Amino acid sequence: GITATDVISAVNDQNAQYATGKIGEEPVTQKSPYVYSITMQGRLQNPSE
Amino acid sequence: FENIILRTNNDGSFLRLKDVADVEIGSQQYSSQGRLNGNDAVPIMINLQ
Repeated sequence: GITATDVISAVNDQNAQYATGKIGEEPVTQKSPYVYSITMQGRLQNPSE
Repeated sequence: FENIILRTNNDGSFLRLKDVADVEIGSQQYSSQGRLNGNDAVPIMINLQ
């Protein structure tokens, strides 16, 4: 009972873009000794995925 | 941008973006502080065409 449109929206949603930010790069509310960053790869590389 | 309404309550009241965020006008120094002879100074770089 899966229509072809469900295939399109499932691929459109599970193969997303990317996401990146930093933790404490903007003006300090506390004296942080160093700042790190976070990433997120919402992209499928292998066909097995 | 501060009086944007988020939730409409069953009692007529309105929850707004001011009660949930702060809308500062760009700039955001202390992401890139400037200096001049030790004192704080905002620099403009005149790039030759």
